[PDB]
Amino acid sequence: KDPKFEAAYDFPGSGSSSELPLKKGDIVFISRDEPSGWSLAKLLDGSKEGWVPTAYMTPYKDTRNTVPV
Repeated sequence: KDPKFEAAYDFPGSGSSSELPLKKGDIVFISRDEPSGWSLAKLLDGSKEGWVPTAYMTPYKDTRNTVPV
């Protein structure tokens, strides 16, 4: 995996084991991005993995602040 993405849309899925259902605002790792328009997502705690619509995933950024750590 390793880059983080945020869900910009709910993805309820269709109840397929191959999917990873997400709510808007969910943050996941993405390991793959396929031309079919699907991305392979993994929950941050490693506990589940599955495909999600690439369309729905946007690069995660923690805060809008330019405050340094």
